[PDB]
Amino acid sequence: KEMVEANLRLVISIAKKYTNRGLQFLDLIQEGNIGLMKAVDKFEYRRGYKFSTYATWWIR
DNA sequence: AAAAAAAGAGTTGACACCCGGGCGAATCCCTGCTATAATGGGAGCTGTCACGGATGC
Repeated sequence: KEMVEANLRLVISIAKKYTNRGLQFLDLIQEGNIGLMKAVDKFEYRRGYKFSTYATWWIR
């Protein structure tokens, strides 16, 4: 929960690009939060040492 | 003065067929997985009053 709350503002930058496509802003933010919470479960010390590099794919 | 049959019924086999139910095969929907660094948002009035009511000290 702490890790998903620390990177909560990262999804707002990705959700801003997708707009006026049939979904409101809050719904897109909630979907991005779902994706981020689903991506935080699997994160090891792989080639990508930044959590954002692995979370952006799941959020998108 | 008499007396039997084309229809009218009644069937009996003989196809023609027409969707139904399976056997296939070919092909749709779902779901998840991608590893360099991405880190707070874009309209909208604002050129009608007037009434009738709801908060505040």
